[PDB]
Amino acid sequence: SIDVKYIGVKSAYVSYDVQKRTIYLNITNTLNITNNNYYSVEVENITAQVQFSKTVIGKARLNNITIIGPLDMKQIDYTVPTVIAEEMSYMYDFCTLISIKVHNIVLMMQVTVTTTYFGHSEQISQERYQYVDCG
Amino acid sequence: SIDVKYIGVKSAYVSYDVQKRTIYLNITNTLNITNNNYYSVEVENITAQVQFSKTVIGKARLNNITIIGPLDMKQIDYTVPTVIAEEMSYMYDFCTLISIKVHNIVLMMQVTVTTTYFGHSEQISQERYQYVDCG
Amino acid sequence: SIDVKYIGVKSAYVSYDVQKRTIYLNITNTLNITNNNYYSVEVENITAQVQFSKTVIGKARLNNITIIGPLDMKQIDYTVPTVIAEEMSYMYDFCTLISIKVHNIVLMMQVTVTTTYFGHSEQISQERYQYVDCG
Ligand SMILES: *[C@@H]1O[C@H](CO)[C@@H](O)[C@H](O)[C@H]1NC(C)=O
Ligand SMILES: *[C@@H]1O[C@H](CO)[C@@H](O)[C@H](O)[C@H]1NC(C)=O
Ligand SMILES: *[C@@H]1O[C@H](CO)[C@@H](O)[C@H](O)[C@H]1NC(C)=O
Ligand SMILES: *[C@@H]1O[C@H](CO)[C@@H](O)[C@H](O)[C@H]1NC(C)=O
Ligand SMILES: *[C@@H]1O[C@H](CO)[C@@H](O)[C@H](O)[C@H]1NC(C)=O
Ligand SMILES: *[C@@H]1O[C@H](CO)[C@@H](O)[C@H](O)[C@H]1NC(C)=O
Ligand SMILES: *[C@@H]1O[C@H](CO)[C@@H](O)[C@H](O)[C@H]1NC(C)=O
Ligand SMILES: *[C@@H]1O[C@H](CO)[C@@H](O)[C@H](O)[C@H]1NC(C)=O
Ligand SMILES: *[C@@H]1O[C@H](CO)[C@@H](O)[C@H](O)[C@H]1NC(C)=O
Ligand SMILES: *[C@@H]1O[C@H](CO)[C@@H](O)[C@H](O)[C@H]1NC(C)=O
Ligand SMILES: *[C@@H]1O[C@H](CO)[C@@H](O)[C@H](O)[C@H]1NC(C)=O
Ligand SMILES: *[C@@H]1O[C@H](CO)[C@@H](O)[C@H](O)[C@H]1NC(C)=O
Repeated sequence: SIDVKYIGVKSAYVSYDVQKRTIYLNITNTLNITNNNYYSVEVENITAQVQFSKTVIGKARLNNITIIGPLDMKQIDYTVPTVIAEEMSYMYDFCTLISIKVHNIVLMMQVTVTTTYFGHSEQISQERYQYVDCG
Repeated sequence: SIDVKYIGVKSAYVSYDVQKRTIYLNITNTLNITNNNYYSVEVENITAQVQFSKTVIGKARLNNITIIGPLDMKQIDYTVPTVIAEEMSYMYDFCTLISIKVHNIVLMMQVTVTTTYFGHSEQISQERYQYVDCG
Repeated sequence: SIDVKYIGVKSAYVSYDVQKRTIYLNITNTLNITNNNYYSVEVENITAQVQFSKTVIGKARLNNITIIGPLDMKQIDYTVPTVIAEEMSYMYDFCTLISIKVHNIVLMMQVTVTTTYFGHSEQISQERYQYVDCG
């Protein structure tokens, strides 16, 4: 990437910005902008690009062959008892959460067993997280 | 990518912005913008691009062959008892959540066993997360 | 991509913006914009692009062959008892949620066993998440 911007409130290339309780009297503004941009990005100049996978087996014996790729999740056990007993009680549960395996952004890319690749790979991830707001 | 922008409220290339309780008297504004843009992106100049998968087997014996790709989830057990007993009680559950395996954004890309690829791969992910807001 | 924008409220290329309780008197505005744009994107200049899958088997014996692609979910067990007993109680459940495996955006792309690919791959994902708002 080239220009990545994080701004919380206001992005302004030109801002004549005035707030309340201002007296804005006798202003003469003269403004000139000359903006010229060159973007020349991701230029590839190749005479030849060659890729292959060659596998050759001859007079061979294969047994007990196991191949397992990434992200192998096995024998997962979640046990979350919640045993709440009461005896003439006043329960006041205002802002309470019970979260198990909560995901916001999951990006899986180029997850294989055998891979051949030429080129550009780019991830851009922007957000404002706010899990709990309780008043 | 080239220009990625995060702004919370306001994006303005030109902003003559005025808030309340302003007296806006005697303003003479003269403004000129000359904006010129070149975008030249993802240019590929290739005389030849070659890709293959060749597999050759000769007079070979194969047995007990197992191939498993990525993302193999096996033997998953979620157990969430919620045993709530009462005895003349006043329960006040205002803003309570029970969330199990909640997903917002999941992007699966190029998830295989054998892959051959030439080119550009780009992910852009923008959001404003806010899980719980309770007053 | 080239220009990706996140703005919470207002995008304005030119904004003469006025809020309440303004007295807007004696304003002379003269404004000129000259905007010129070149977009030249995803240009491919190839004399030859070759792709194949060749598989050759000769006088070979194959047995116990198993191939499993990605995203293999097996033996999944969710058990969520909710046993709520009462004895002369006052239950006040205002804003409560029970969510199991809730998904918002799931994009599956290029998920195979064997793949050959040339080109451009792009994902763009924009949103405003807000799960729970209770007053
Ligand atoms: C604002 O400008 C005008 C013109 O030049 C002038 O007559 C006036 O007196 C100015 N305002 C004040 C408060 O002096
Ligand atoms: C911009 O505008 C002002 C206004 O008078 C002028 O003096 C200046 O020469 C201009 N510049 C260009 C580059 O156009
Ligand atoms: C890309 O490469 C080719 C061959 O090498 C060349 O003729 C061409 O001018 C190049 N392009 C740029 C923008 O440099
Ligand atoms: C490996 O081979 C033996 C016999 O040759 C077999 O009993 C065993 O199950 C094989 N392994 C797996 C993981 O299957
Ligand atoms: C605003 O401008 C006019 C014209 O120049 C001028 O007569 C007037 O007095 C100005 N306003 C004030 C409050 O001076
Ligand atoms: C922009 O406009 C102003 C207004 O008078 C002028 O003076 C200036 O020469 C202009 N510039 C261009 C580049 O057009
Ligand atoms: C792309 O490459 C070809 C051959 O190398 C060349 O003739 C052409 O001018 C190139 N294009 C650019 C924009 O550089
Ligand atoms: C491997 O081979 C043996 C016998 O040769 C068989 O009993 C076993 O089940 C095989 N493995 C699997 C995982 O099936
Ligand atoms: C607004 O402009 C006119 C014309 O120039 C002028 O006569 C008037 O006095 C101005 N307003 C004020 C409040 O001065
Ligand atoms: C824009 O308009 C203003 C208004 O007078 C003028 O002075 C300027 O020369 C113009 N510029 C162009 C590039 O047309
Ligand atoms: C694309 O490539 C061809 C052959 O290399 C060339 O003749 C043509 O001018 C190129 N196009 C651009 C826009 O560069
Ligand atoms: C593998 O082969 C054996 C006998 O050769 C068979 O009993 C077994 O079921 C095979 N494996 C699978 C997974 O079927």
